[PDB]
Amino acid sequence: WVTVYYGVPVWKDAETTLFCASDHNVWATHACVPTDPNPQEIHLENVTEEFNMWKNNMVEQMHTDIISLWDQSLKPCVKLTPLCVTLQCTNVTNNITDDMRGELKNCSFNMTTELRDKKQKVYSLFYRLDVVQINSNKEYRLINCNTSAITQACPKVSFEPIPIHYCAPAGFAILKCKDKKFNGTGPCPSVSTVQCTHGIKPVVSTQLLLNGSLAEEEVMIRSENITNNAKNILVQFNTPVQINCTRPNNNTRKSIRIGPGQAFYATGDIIGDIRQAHCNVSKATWNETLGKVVKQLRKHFGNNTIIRFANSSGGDLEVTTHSFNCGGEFFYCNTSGLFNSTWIDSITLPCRIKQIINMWQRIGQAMYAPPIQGVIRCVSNITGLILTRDGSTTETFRPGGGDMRDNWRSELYKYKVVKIEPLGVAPTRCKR
Amino acid sequence: EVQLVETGGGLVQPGGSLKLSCRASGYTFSSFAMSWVRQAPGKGLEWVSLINDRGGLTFYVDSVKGRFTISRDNSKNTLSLQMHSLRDGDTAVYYCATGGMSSALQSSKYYFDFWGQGALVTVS
Amino acid sequence: FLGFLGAAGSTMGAASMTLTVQARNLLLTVWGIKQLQARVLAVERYLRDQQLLGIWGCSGKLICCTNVPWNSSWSNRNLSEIWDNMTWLQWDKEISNYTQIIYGLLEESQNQQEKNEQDLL
Amino acid sequence: FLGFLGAAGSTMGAASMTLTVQARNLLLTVWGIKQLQARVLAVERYLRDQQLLGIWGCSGKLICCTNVPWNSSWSNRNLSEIWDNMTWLQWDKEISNYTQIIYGLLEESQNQQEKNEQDLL
Amino acid sequence: FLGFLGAAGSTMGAASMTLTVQARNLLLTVWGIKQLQARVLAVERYLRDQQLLGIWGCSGKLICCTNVPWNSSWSNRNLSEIWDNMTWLQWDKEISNYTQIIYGLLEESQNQQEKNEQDLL
Ligand SMILES: *[C@@H]1O[C@H](CO)[C@@H](O[C@@H]2O[C@H](CO)[C@@H](O[C@@H]3O[C@H](CO)[C@@H](O)[C@H](O[C@H]4O[C@H](CO)[C@@H](O)[C@H](O)[C@@H]4O)[C@@H]3O)[C@H](O)[C@H]2NC(C)=O)[C@H](O)[C@H]1NC(C)=O
Ligand SMILES: *[C@@H]1O[C@H](CO)[C@@H](O[C@@H]2O[C@H](CO)[C@@H](O)[C@H](O)[C@H]2NC(C)=O)[C@H](O)[C@H]1NC(C)=O
Ligand SMILES: *[C@@H]1O[C@H](CO)[C@@H](O[C@@H]2O[C@H](CO)[C@@H](O)[C@H](O)[C@H]2NC(C)=O)[C@H](O)[C@H]1NC(C)=O
Ligand SMILES: *[C@@H]1O[C@H](CO)[C@@H](O[C@@H]2O[C@H](CO)[C@@H](O)[C@H](O)[C@H]2NC(C)=O)[C@H](O)[C@H]1NC(C)=O
Ligand SMILES: *[C@@H]1O[C@H](CO)[C@@H](O[C@@H]2O[C@H](CO)[C@@H](O)[C@H](O)[C@H]2NC(C)=O)[C@H](O)[C@H]1NC(C)=O
Ligand SMILES: *[C@@H]1O[C@H](CO)[C@@H](O)[C@H](O)[C@H]1NC(C)=O
Ligand SMILES: *[C@@H]1O[C@H](CO)[C@@H](O)[C@H](O)[C@H]1NC(C)=O
Ligand SMILES: *[C@@H]1O[C@H](CO)[C@@H](O)[C@H](O)[C@H]1NC(C)=O
Ligand SMILES: *[C@@H]1O[C@H](CO)[C@@H](O)[C@H](O)[C@H]1NC(C)=O
Ligand SMILES: *[C@@H]1O[C@H](CO)[C@@H](O)[C@H](O)[C@H]1NC(C)=O
Ligand SMILES: *[C@@H]1O[C@H](CO)[C@@H](O)[C@H](O)[C@H]1NC(C)=O
Ligand SMILES: *[C@@H]1O[C@H](CO)[C@@H](O)[C@H](O)[C@H]1NC(C)=O
Ligand SMILES: *[C@@H]1O[C@H](CO)[C@@H](O)[C@H](O)[C@H]1NC(C)=O
Ligand SMILES: *[C@@H]1O[C@H](CO)[C@@H](O)[C@H](O)[C@H]1NC(C)=O
Ligand SMILES: *[C@@H]1O[C@H](CO)[C@@H](O)[C@H](O)[C@H]1NC(C)=O
Ligand SMILES: *[C@@H]1O[C@H](CO)[C@@H](O)[C@H](O)[C@H]1NC(C)=O
Ligand SMILES: *[C@@H]1O[C@H](CO)[C@@H](O)[C@H](O)[C@H]1NC(C)=O
Ligand SMILES: *[C@@H]1O[C@H](CO)[C@@H](O)[C@H](O)[C@H]1NC(C)=O
Ligand SMILES: *[C@@H]1O[C@H](CO)[C@@H](O)[C@H](O)[C@H]1NC(C)=O
Ligand SMILES: *[C@@H]1O[C@H](CO)[C@@H](O)[C@H](O)[C@H]1NC(C)=O
Ligand SMILES: *[C@@H]1O[C@H](CO)[C@@H](O)[C@H](O)[C@H]1NC(C)=O
Ligand SMILES: *[C@@H]1O[C@H](CO)[C@@H](O)[C@H](O)[C@H]1NC(C)=O
Ligand SMILES: *[C@@H]1O[C@H](CO)[C@@H](O)[C@H](O)[C@H]1NC(C)=O
Ligand SMILES: *[C@@H]1O[C@H](CO)[C@@H](O)[C@H](O)[C@H]1NC(C)=O
Ligand SMILES: *[C@@H]1O[C@H](CO)[C@@H](O)[C@H](O)[C@H]1NC(C)=O
Ligand SMILES: *[C@@H]1O[C@H](CO)[C@@H](O)[C@H](O)[C@H]1NC(C)=O
Ligand SMILES: *[C@@H]1O[C@H](CO)[C@@H](O)[C@H](O)[C@H]1NC(C)=O
Ligand SMILES: *[C@@H]1O[C@H](CO)[C@@H](O)[C@H](O)[C@H]1NC(C)=O
Ligand SMILES: *[C@@H]1O[C@H](CO)[C@@H](O)[C@H](O)[C@H]1NC(C)=O
Ligand SMILES: *[C@@H]1O[C@H](CO)[C@@H](O)[C@H](O)[C@H]1NC(C)=O
Ligand SMILES: *[C@@H]1O[C@H](CO)[C@@H](O)[C@H](O)[C@H]1NC(C)=O
Ligand SMILES: *[C@@H]1O[C@H](CO)[C@@H](O)[C@H](O)[C@H]1NC(C)=O
Repeated sequence: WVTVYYGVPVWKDAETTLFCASDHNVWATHACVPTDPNPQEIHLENVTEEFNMWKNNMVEQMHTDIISLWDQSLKPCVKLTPLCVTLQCTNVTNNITDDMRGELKNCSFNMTTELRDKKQKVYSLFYRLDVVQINSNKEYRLINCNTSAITQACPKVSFEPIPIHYCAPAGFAILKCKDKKFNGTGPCPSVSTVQCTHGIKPVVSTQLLLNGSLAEEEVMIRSENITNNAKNILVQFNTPVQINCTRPNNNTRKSIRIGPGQAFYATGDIIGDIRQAHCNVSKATWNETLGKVVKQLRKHFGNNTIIRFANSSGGDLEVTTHSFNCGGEFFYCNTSGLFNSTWIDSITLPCRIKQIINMWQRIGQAMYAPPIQGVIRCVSNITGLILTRDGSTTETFRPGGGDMRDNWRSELYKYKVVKIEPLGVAPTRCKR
Repeated sequence: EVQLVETGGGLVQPGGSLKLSCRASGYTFSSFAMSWVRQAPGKGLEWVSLINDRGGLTFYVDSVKGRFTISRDNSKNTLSLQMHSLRDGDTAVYYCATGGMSSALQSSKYYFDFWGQGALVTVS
Repeated sequence: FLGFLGAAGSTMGAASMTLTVQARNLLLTVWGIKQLQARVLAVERYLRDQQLLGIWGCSGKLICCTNVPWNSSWSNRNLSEIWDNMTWLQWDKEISNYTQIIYGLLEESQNQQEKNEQDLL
Repeated sequence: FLGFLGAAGSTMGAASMTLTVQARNLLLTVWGIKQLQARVLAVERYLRDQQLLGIWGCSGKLICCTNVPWNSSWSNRNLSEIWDNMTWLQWDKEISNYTQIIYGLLEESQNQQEKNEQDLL
Repeated sequence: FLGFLGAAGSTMGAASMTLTVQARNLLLTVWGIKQLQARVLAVERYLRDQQLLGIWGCSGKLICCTNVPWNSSWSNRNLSEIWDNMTWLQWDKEISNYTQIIYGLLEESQNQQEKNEQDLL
């Protein structure tokens, strides 16, 4: 009566190590497995599987992998310890517009040279957000000097978010939920087995999610607990909103030798006029998009509820603004022009630029972003929002963010990792 | 309602050969094992052969073991029995029947559930 | 037809014809260690199942018929329900609590016949 | 006599008496990773061949006689040429294009008898 | 009863009923390498013994009866002393010098019957 089968199509929830695969990067370079040009996907008929995007450890793994890869790409680069000196700074007033009056500072300092016996007097431009006035009214220091060592990113390694595919090790499988109108939790039909995830771009941003995937039919609202005001709401658009960002300043770069085989990349004089960095969002598109978002929020809050949008709360620049990295430079844009309405050309968002960046939410590891020559222009898709609900007839929504896991959870919500358990027994009617 | 319809020649010379067949309908053919049973002109029933639902296993009564072949084709819903050599003692009505074995992953039968009407074969 | 886990939603007797499909899918130094650990583990898991089939007398088989009777207390169902209605995922849940008992019995009966076979030689 | 690969230039039937000779030869952290990868790979390659023999019903054997007929289109030669004139290196080249067909057929015939053997019990 | 190595002080015939007990117990990057090397080695040692049982025709068994006669020069003792008085540790010392001879003979007799079995088919 007892019979033993091996190769039985049974699985259990599991947590394992996934490996990266992909078709001068910060992240995946040669330490990444080449992908399968014709990957498989198998539809599972009559299979219902429970998914929970808020308990998905693929998110934790991706967070750890991208931070570790980030650090490994800075480890061999030039230390800028010799740069933490007293700076003598004045204002840049040459062909400066009103929007940036006081934003750039012209600083001179005594830097080391290839030879230990000699110093050189050099100057460079810094943004006001990179420096601290000390004491002598022209004396400044870089912002990180009392907190951390700073290194210069190697200007050969780009920050372009080249996609990574996560693949399961043998004995494991990745299940994908294809059920449209899947809100991140509970069971879903239409489950398929895949070898690897689709390519997910490690785009780093706050408030607005850029260059991600789109919802299949309608705008979707996902949250761990929609009635808990301490939780974030991830909003996935079913259409992109195009955003055009720029730094309209023709910059030049100069190399300062600071030691035997090391150089600092400094910003030289700006060619032409000096103007403020900004992003343009089409107003009509934004308005239609916001339309769809409210229609869906009402499904959870009432169709007779007043829904208001408001700008972010105060706090650190890295959280209160829309942070992104494009063209190799780090932008901090003011989104109060996008979130200012009751219910529901172009909208111009002014932006600030920084050179000294404290990544993720760490303290102790700062990096200096070498300046980029020429003029930067970026075109990207807003594919979703991170909102926080401020809270009896109205609700207020504000932009949120800063926890990078929310930016990956939004792409990995469809995937689950399971472990295959090939043995099983059953009654039959035979006897050895 | 199911049907089993035997067809095939009914008159042969000894030393020759004969093929009988049985068309089935009204049930999933592939779910059942099948067999042939003889009715002697003036006596009782005798089991002759048995075939598995998948057609891979065949069994015979010793008296026809080196002479008869039982075959099954699940795409046409048919059985066939190929007789060779033929003896006077093989004159009988040959019945097509559903049952006889089992598939070891389901309840056993070891009995015959359905019968056709039978082909009459005379060996001269 | 469908490949790996394609039969997952099929009944137990519709499945179990695909056993080779699943059996074949079981097969900067920090990234090196992570990948090796994943590969070493796949090997270790594979070998534990093979050792277990070996001690039960099922080495080299995907379908092994044993000499242990089924206890109706493990699952009081007939063959028609088990093989024609249920899927393997459902079955695994139904008898989860009896797996270790069954495994112990399978080992014991193999030890007994392994010895009887020596006495007969 | 000669050891590993000593029979490589011998004919197929002169060779194939040395199967255990070849079967037994299949078994600063950066240098650590390189060596472990080589060792892990040797294990994985060994196990894939063993799994394959297993699903074909040839587990535990070096010479396994199967139930799949030879198609003359794969190689229209008689036994005298294959076993007395040819070497295994030459043979492997001659039928390279049919290897996957043959492997698929071997798996299928094992699945069929594995099931027939259950029905007979 | 006692678990792993519990029978170590028992006689050979009292032991050898516990074979599955022992068989189942055979299964910062610097610490990573040390642990992986230990795990890889456990796998390699396991597989070498399994390969060896395979070439002797004992695959899948814990107790394998062979076709090689015992040479009294290896140990001139009767069954009563070997199975009822001696332990396996004592026995291993007594015949240590003949282990490689015995292993060679076991391989040879398997090669011969493996071939005879082909001629009979
Ligand atoms: C959202 O996706 C879009 C596209 O999918 C992406 O926009 C792309 O950004 C990259 C980087 O800014 C653009 O490529 C650059 O284009 C400029 C044009 O003058 C070139 O000069 C750049 O080349 C220099 O830098 C390279 C770095 O390795 C050097 O190798 C090279 O020699 C040059 O020095 C570079 O080509 C790209 O064109 C756009 N794509 C489009 C369609 O505009 C956008 O950034 C994504 N959004 C976010 C926030 O990531
Ligand atoms: C490093 O220096 C900065 C700048 O002086 C310190 O940050 C200031 O801390 C005071 C404390 O009352 C605040 O009021 C200022 O607004 C802070 N300035 C900024 C720009 O945030 C910082 O705390 C110092 N770090 C350490 C470790 O002492
Ligand atoms: C930043 O200050 C430097 C001086 O510290 C300016 O450079 C000088 O510009 C005058 C203009 O004729 C030249 O004659 C000097 O020789 C320049 N000095 C050096 C060291 O080159 C610089 O132009 C200022 N930059 C900005 C943007 O205001
Ligand atoms: C983001 O942009 C808005 C819009 O330009 C800034 O809003 C101004 O804030 C000051 C602060 O009291 C108000 O007095 C102005 O009237 C505001 N303007 C408008 C049009 O509302 C806002 O301050 C910017 N945020 C930050 C952090 O700089
Ligand atoms: C913004 O989103 C649109 C819509 O998804 C992207 O354009 C699509 O790109 C895919 C790539 O295979 C094409 O198959 C679609 O037909 C494109 N849609 C249209 C309407 O042309 C667009 O590339 C995205 N922009 C960025 C910067 O990623
Ligand atoms: C402002 O730009 C014009 C453009 O030619 C240039 O000639 C002028 O010198 C610039 N002014 C300063 C102070 O650099
Ligand atoms: C630079 O501009 C700011 C604008 O408020 C002013 O307060 C500051 O004193 C100026 N610095 C110099 C050196 O003139
Ligand atoms: C550089 O060192 C000299 C030494 O006398 C000092 O006078 C000068 O101010 C220093 N330069 C700066 C920009 O501090
Ligand atoms: C998501 O769908 C499940 C399906 O039952 C539902 O229970 C859950 O409450 C939904 N999520 C929200 C935020 O309503
Ligand atoms: C959602 O948040 C509310 C806020 O108090 C809490 O009471 C409720 O239990 C939460 N939901 C779940 C499923 O815990
Ligand atoms: C944004 O719109 C203004 C409106 O005149 C335009 O001048 C500016 O160039 C636009 N910016 C971008 C990045 O297209
Ligand atoms: C962005 O640039 C494209 C052309 O590259 C233009 O068609 C589009 O309207 C721009 N978007 C905005 C918001 O200005
Ligand atoms: C957004 O769309 C609504 C639709 O009625 C319209 O009334 C509103 O003025 C629009 N807002 C903008 C900024 O165009
Ligand atoms: C909200 O929409 C639902 C959809 O069926 C409807 O039944 C309900 O009455 C609506 N509420 C209001 C206030 O219109
Ligand atoms: C939000 O808008 C108000 C308008 O008064 C402004 O004071 C506040 O600073 C804005 N907050 C941010 C983070 O931009
Ligand atoms: C927000 O809406 C009010 C409505 O009167 C408008 O006056 C204000 O300028 C808007 N704020 C921004 C930042 O556009
Ligand atoms: C920056 O100025 C240089 C000066 O000749 C010019 O050639 C270059 O094209 C300018 N860059 C841009 C983006 O206009
Ligand atoms: C899924 O269930 C339907 C129900 O009739 C069945 O016909 C179908 O074959 C099932 N899927 C598979 C893979 O068997
Ligand atoms: C069947 O299981 C019960 C306990 O679940 C046990 O008492 C009984 O003896 C078992 N049957 C046999 C034949 O051992
Ligand atoms: C046996 O199969 C029949 C089919 O209807 C089912 O009703 C009966 O309950 C089954 N036996 C057991 C033990 O459940
Ligand atoms: C089990 O399969 C049989 C096949 O005819 C069907 O009649 C029966 O209703 C099925 N039972 C269940 C619970 O699906
Ligand atoms: C298995 O154990 C759990 C523990 O609570 C129990 O609830 C469940 O019913 C048991 N399963 C069976 C089939 O008795
Ligand atoms: C090599 O070829 C010669 C040709 O006669 C043959 O006799 C010899 O035995 C071959 N070598 C081996 C290892 O058989
Ligand atoms: C032999 O191979 C040919 C194609 O190479 C194929 O058509 C033929 O059917 C095969 N023979 C058998 C018995 O299948
Ligand atoms: C059979 O062996 C003979 C030996 O001379 C050879 O000539 C003949 O061609 C062989 N058969 C085939 C199919 O080649
Ligand atoms: C094959 O071996 C036979 C053995 O006598 C020999 O006569 C024949 O010529 C050989 N053929 C080739 C091609 O070497
Ligand atoms: C195997 O495929 C290659 C591809 O060109 C072909 O040339 C060769 O002749 C084929 N081998 C056989 C034995 O047909
Ligand atoms: C140890 O030796 C004594 C001697 O009589 C024996 O009885 C006992 O069983 C031995 N231990 C074991 C594990 O057999
Ligand atoms: C037994 O071993 C001796 C040498 O130890 C050897 O000479 C003798 O031939 C062996 N017996 C047999 C039957 O081979
Ligand atoms: C056989 O067993 C007896 C038991 O006393 C022992 O004395 C004798 O020496 C044994 N035979 C050999 C070869 O030692
Ligand atoms: C071996 O076991 C027998 C069992 O009766 C015992 O009499 C004999 O003395 C034992 N021999 C030794 C050496 O212990
Ligand atoms: C095994 O070899 C050693 C080497 O000195 C020898 O002393 C020992 O007696 C040998 N063992 C036997 C059983 O002869």
